[PDB]
Amino acid sequence: NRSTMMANFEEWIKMATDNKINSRNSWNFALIDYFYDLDVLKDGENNINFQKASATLDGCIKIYSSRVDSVTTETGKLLSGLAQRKTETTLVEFETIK
Amino acid sequence: LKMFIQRILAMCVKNHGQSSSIQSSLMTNLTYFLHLSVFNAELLKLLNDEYNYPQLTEDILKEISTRVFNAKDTTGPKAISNFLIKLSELSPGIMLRQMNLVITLLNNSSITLRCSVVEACGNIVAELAQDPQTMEHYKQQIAVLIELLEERFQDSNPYVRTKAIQGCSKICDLSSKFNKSKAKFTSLAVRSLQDRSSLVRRNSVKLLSKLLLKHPFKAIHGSQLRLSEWEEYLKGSESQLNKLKLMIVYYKDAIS
Amino acid sequence: MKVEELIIDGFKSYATRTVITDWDPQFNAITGLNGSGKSNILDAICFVLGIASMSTVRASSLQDLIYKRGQAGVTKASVTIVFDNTDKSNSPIGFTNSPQISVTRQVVLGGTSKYLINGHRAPQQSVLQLFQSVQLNINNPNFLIMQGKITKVLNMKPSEILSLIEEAAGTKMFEDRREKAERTMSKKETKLQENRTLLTEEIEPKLEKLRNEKRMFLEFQSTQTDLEKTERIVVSYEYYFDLVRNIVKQNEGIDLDTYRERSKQLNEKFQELRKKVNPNIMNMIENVEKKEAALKTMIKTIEKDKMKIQETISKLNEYKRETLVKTWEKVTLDFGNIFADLLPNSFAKLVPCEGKDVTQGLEVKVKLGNIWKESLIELSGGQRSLIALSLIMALLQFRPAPMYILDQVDAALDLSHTQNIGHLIKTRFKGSQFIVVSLKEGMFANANRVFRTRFQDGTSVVSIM
Ligand SMILES: [Mg+2]
Repeated sequence: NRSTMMANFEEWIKMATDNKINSRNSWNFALIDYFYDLDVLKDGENNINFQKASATLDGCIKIYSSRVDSVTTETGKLLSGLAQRKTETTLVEFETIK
Repeated sequence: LKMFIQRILAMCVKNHGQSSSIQSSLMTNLTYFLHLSVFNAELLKLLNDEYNYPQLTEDILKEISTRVFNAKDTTGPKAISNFLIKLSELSPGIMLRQMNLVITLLNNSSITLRCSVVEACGNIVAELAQDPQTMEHYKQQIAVLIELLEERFQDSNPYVRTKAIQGCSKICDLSSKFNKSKAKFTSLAVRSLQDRSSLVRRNSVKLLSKLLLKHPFKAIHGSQLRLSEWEEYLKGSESQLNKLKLMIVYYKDAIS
Repeated sequence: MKVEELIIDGFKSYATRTVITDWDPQFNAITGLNGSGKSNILDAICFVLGIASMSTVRASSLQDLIYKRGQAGVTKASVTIVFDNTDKSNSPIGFTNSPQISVTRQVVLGGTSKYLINGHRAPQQSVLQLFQSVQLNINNPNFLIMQGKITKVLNMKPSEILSLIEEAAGTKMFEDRREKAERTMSKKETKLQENRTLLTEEIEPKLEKLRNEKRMFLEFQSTQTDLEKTERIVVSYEYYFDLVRNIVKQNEGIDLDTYRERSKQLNEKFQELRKKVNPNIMNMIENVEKKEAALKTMIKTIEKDKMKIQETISKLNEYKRETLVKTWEKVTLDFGNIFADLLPNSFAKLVPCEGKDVTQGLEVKVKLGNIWKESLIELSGGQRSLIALSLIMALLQFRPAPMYILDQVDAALDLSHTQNIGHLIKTRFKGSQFIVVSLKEGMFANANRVFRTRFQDGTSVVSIM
């Protein structure tokens, strides 16, 4: 239903603007598939409402950056788990700390 | 469901089953996902108290101790961090047996693993305070950890110093022994009272207040600790000395 | 968003809590002697709307805005503004159900600023998005002419004259976000390219070594079954209490020495393959196969995501260009008519640059009589003030911003044009709240509200004259 479409649009946009699209809430979002077809951006006449288009583009870039951060951490975890196949002092003196 | 999975896995390791397979699956749980650390510590605790098979905990500490971490792996350090913290909280006696391999991680460049193993030494000394199995079963493994917590007052990132001071402050609560170490903790605290970070300074104020509220000079005079009266007490050694010269040494260390 | 109250605490020339009320929604006019604090009122409004470049607020730092640099007892500088919302058509998004909107910016010494809306805290992007919705952007304004910058609007590069029309159309908030989006996509693209070459160099070689030891592990498990059959038969035959008899009477008469050396030749392969392959490699290869498959699915979805975002911004650029042209024609028509009404027998048009496109920049061209001025450097300060004022009022006639701030736009106009500007703001250009600082009486004598500003005892006061 289009009510669920606009509601998911608004909750995704308000999740985007208060900065909580982390590396885990990324893959369960579909703001890109509402950005592609411009049916939510067109308000009133045929002209694009650029206010919510700008907010949607900011949320879309947030989703994309969090997704590449997620693939960075996933490749780091896989590189660690595969690089474990292969099976000098941090103390400093007290002049540096005072 | 969590205790059911724990009991299934513990029955698989103890009686019949490969400890190596369950060990590698627990290590993959620590590798990929950062929430399964408490589950691993509780499973090893259930092995340590009920089924009394402690070889899996030593094997986990061995294979953790010899582990290399990728430069962009911001997950494995936190999982091993919370795992060592929870295993120091839950099963300290089994964790003491392989701590000389565990503390090898103190030169790893990640801050979180250093704070993990420092808090692990603090919690593992602070729980071995009930008397009749501590001061004779393990005497030098606990002293090397006390000395290690003393040396970690000089780490580069101040969070490791903060964890060292907090571990020392939770050591100083329960005192059935190691009253020699409290004077060295006082000396280290008044040295580190003027560091660069405000966090290590504030926690050193807390450590000094903790060792001042529970100073060991009790059952004589009411413990009001004036330098005049205790200096006259030490001046009375001419009337005392020139079998009870330990009271003179007592008065000297209290004056210091 | 008509301003109703302005509360200034600890700002540049204001040491106390100064509350300015009784703002008329049509025309407010600030007056006073020199050094009184009028441009500091406008600097407080600019500061509560958010500034990056502190040279337009006339400071070299952020602690330079507190009273006597914060070293005179007032260590904080907080500016509060209250907007009325009896007209819901110019209201921002989400704030329709609040009849008053308060915005406050605070700065203490040492640190940086922090914003609050209606008492509750907020970051700077929330208030910047709140004020970028009723086109009150201070970082690229079409409503703010600071002091001494009225004869310099025509000295602007064509990108800025384009940006005024872009802010009137509504697409500047898309343009800066699109440039930020291209920069962020380039940075995440080189990060993802580093991640792809790390996947190509470091993962699949170790993955094929894992597949190699997987097939050697199937061979080792065949030898495992060989041990637990043959060595069990061997230890049963040297053990010889009825089960051993039952497993003797199936293989009666097996030779001892060949079975013993076969057990030894099986155990030597066992002590080799024990240090060759780990016995739990099947769950390990299942785990890393699932991780590699999910990783490649993630990289494909990221690439399709970038393709969708790029095709969507390429589709939105066409509607941006069409609304830019549709805004530019009406704005240059009203520009010519307002300049013809202000200065008689004159005309002015906004033209795209020589050979390039409208979306590359705009230039002002001025006609005085029947001759076209080839360069607008030969015009007076009063004529350039009238062209700049007529451009700002043409942008009002397209889409009126709620607050037009004018810091001494009448310093080069004569005594006729000053009274004509005051009359045309009082009569013609209704629909916006004008905050004008002037010293000529012909402008603030045609005013609906007048605030005097005075310097007393070290601070500044605002009196409703
Ligand atoms: Mg001024």
